[PDB]
Amino acid sequence: GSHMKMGVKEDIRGQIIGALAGADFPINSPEELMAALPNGPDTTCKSGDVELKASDAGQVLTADDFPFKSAEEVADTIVNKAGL
Repeated sequence: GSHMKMGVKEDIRGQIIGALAGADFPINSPEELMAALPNGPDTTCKSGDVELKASDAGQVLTADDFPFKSAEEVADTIVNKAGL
């Protein structure tokens, strides 16, 4: 449970939440939610050196993950599995 955390956990996740905004339902699986991303070809919320996004991190999310509990849960979920 204990973790130092750099700080951007919320910062990148911030980019993820907005990055998710626009998709079909509030996060139609990485396919769609990632499709919504403002950048188009899956935006990367990288900072300083660390990189996080639906493509790089979302990989952890399986098919059943489709009906995600809104972008809010996706942001916290992805960062957790991805590292943050």
